[PDB]
Amino acid sequence: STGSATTTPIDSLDDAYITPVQIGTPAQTLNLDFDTGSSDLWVFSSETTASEVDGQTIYTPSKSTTAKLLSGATWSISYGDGSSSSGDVYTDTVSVGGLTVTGQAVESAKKVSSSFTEDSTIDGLLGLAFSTLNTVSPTQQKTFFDNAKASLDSPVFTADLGYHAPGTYNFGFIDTTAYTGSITYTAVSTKQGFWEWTSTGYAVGSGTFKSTSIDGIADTGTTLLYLPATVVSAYWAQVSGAKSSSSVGGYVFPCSATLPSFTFGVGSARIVIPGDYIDFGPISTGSSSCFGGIQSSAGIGINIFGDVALKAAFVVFNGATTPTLGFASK
Ligand SMILES: N=C(N)SCc1ccc(Cl)cc1
Repeated sequence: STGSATTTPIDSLDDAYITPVQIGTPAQTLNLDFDTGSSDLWVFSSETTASEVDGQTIYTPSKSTTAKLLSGATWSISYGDGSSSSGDVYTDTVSVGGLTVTGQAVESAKKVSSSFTEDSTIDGLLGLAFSTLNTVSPTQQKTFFDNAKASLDSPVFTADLGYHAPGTYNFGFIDTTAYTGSITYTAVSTKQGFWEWTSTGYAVGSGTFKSTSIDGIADTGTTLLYLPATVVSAYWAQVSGAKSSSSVGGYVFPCSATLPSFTFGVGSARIVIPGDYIDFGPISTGSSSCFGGIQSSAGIGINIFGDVALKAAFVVFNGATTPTLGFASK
């Protein structure tokens, strides 16, 4: 089997991407944030505290003839921004782009934090990291990909995120028309539960490439590119007027600037992030100070190749017995 679904930015800044997902019988379609940095599939639901729902589409398990309460199971998760959610668990039929999994754990939110409430466009998350990170207790549950894998034509999924435009998540096949040149594959460590890999270096604009190992995660659920302070300082030093602002919480730059590109290495290959991809717009409405899309990972504890980086590539998440990651230009 295979599946193919369009993913769409939630706003004009590409702050996140949503992908329609069919849950239950008859289908209830929710728009979920596909997140290769976590491993829970959770949804706003009929059980979510009413004051914490503001415009989201909810899953109502009582209206699904295939829903079954997973007795005794609960879940609770936090995210990199400090947002969180928790609840109980059903199993139900879940389909993404024509690919169906029966008995998928669907984690129903009883509580969500304010940042989820405030985002009317995201009805929940669909985790695509390794199932070892799944938070269901007392019996850990498998991700959608992990459940689908044995049925797939090939044990892979691909992320093809758009810049200010829709893109695609494919399951079970590599669309050879979706990228240019060749796909360069690189080793993955699953030891921390993430798609963790090592970039071979970077360049700023038309500058020379610096060969240096940068260990980080391929994370579709993170908006920006978080890299070591040395690398980030080198980037922003090429933008007149750019500075790190403690009050704003990162690097900002004059909105009148033309940003340089940023290149990262994947083995001997190079992915070029155009400068425009690094502009996240005014820090507040009407401001001439703009927020940068490359930020320091110091204090996070890990480097994160988020959407800013991933959207510049066609990315293969290879879930073979020994997982790997593939990157191609597009
Ligand atoms: N994508 C997610 N759900 S969390 C990404 C993340 C952020 C920080 C650290 Cl330390 C690890 C992972």
